[PDB]
Amino acid sequence: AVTQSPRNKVAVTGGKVTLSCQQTNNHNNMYWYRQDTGHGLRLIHYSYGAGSTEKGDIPDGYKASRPSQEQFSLILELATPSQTSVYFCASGGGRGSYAEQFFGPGTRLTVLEDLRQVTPPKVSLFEPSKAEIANKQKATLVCLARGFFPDHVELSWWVNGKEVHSGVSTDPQAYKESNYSYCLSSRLRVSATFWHNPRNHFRCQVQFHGLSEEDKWPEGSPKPVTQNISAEAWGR
Amino acid sequence: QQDPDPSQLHRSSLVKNLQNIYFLYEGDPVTHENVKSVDQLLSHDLIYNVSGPNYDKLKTELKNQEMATLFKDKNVDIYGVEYYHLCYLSENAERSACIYGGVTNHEGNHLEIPKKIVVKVSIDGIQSLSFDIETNKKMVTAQELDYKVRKYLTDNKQLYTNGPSKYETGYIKFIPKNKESFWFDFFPEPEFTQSKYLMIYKDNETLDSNTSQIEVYLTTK
Repeated sequence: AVTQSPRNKVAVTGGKVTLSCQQTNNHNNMYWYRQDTGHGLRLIHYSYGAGSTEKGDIPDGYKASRPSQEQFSLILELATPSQTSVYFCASGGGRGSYAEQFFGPGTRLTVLEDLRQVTPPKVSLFEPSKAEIANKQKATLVCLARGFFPDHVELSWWVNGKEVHSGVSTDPQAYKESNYSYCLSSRLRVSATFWHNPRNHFRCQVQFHGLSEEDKWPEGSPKPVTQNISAEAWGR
Repeated sequence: QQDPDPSQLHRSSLVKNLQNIYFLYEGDPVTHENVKSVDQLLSHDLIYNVSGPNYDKLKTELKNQEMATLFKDKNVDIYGVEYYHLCYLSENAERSACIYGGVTNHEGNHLEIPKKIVVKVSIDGIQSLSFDIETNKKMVTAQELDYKVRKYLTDNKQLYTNGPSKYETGYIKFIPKNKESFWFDFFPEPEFTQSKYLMIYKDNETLDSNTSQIEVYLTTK
C-alpha cells in the first residue's frame, strides 16, 4: 500500500508545502512525480533507501527527504504557481521499473497569489426530460456542480442509500468555465419504471475539499472549508 | 597524511547529490555503550544486536581481519555515521544499519568530566572561528570528533544543506600529540555513495582526547 497526505492542498505563493508519502510494501526505492494536463508524468526526486535521496529529471524547486524506509517527503520551500499540479508518489521493488512500482492515490496541489478566490460549489439535480420519460424507457438524472474553485471535488451517486457505479456517467475531469470557476457534471440512468417508483431515492453526493485549519483565512468572511453537499430526489 | 594542496580538495559545486552527505552529518549518529559482537559476515567486520529508529542490527566494517577479531569478544562503545542503501548484513531479514569503524573498548575509557576539545576553524585563510567539541572517552575515534565537528558546522554555519553548500572546499585536520597528523575532505567526488565516502572511518583511527588538536579549513564559493 502507498498513501499520500495531504490529498488536496491550496497554497499561497512563496509558502512552504510538504507532501508526504507512506508505504507499507517495504520497498527500498521511493519516488515522487508530477502530472500536467496534456503533458506526462515526470520524476522529481527518488530514493534508493533511508537516509538518501536522488535528483530526478525535474528537481529544480523541490527538496526531498527519506527519513526512513516507509516515508518519502517532497518539500517545496518557496511554492510558486508553476508548481500547481497533481503529484504522484510510488514505491518500487527490485530495479524500480514501472512494472515494479506502486503509486499513491495522487495529490492535487494548487498554488495561488492569495486564497480569496477559493469557493465551494453549487450542486443541482435535474429530472429526466419529459421526452425520454415516455418513449425512452430510460430515465436519466443529471447532477451539476459548478462555481467552485479550485477543482478539488468528487461526485458520487447513491440510490436507496447504496452507492451505484452502474449507469453513472461522470465527466472525466472538471472543465474550467472561467478564470476562477470550475464545473463538473454526471448522469445516472435508470428504467422509467424505476424512476417512477415513489419508493426509490436518488442522491447526488458532492464533496469539495477546501481550506484547512493550517490555512489562514482573513477573518470576517466564512472560511471556504471542505463541503459535503448533496442534491436528492424521490420517484415521480 | 601530509597536508592537502588546493587542487587536492574536492569542489562541492561539482557534486550532483551533495544532500546525501548532509543527511549523514545533519542527523543523529549511531551511539551504543558497552556491547559485544553477536555475529559477523566478512573477516574484517563485526555485527551487533543493537537498535535505532531504522535498524535492529548494526554492522561495522573495521580496518582488517586482525582488528575485527581483536574487538570480536570485547565490550565496546560504538559511535558512527551509518548508511542504509547497499547495507548487506545477511541474505534476508534486513532492517540493518552499516558503518565503518567507530569502535573502542568501553571499560576504563570514560572520563569523570567530559573533555572539551577546541576546534579552530579557518575560513578563506583566516582562522576566525573557534567552538568546542566534547567527549567523555580517553581514546576517541577521529570519526566521533569529525561527526561532532560537522554536526556543529552544519547547524551553525550551513556547512551542508539539503542541496548546495556555501563552501567550495573544506577539510578537517587532526593533530595528534606525538604522531603524524591527517585530514578528511569535507566533500566527496562528483559521483559518490554514502558507503564509499564513509570509508574514511574504516581504519578505526583513535585519538587521545586529552592530547589531540582539531583544525578546520574552509573556503567560500
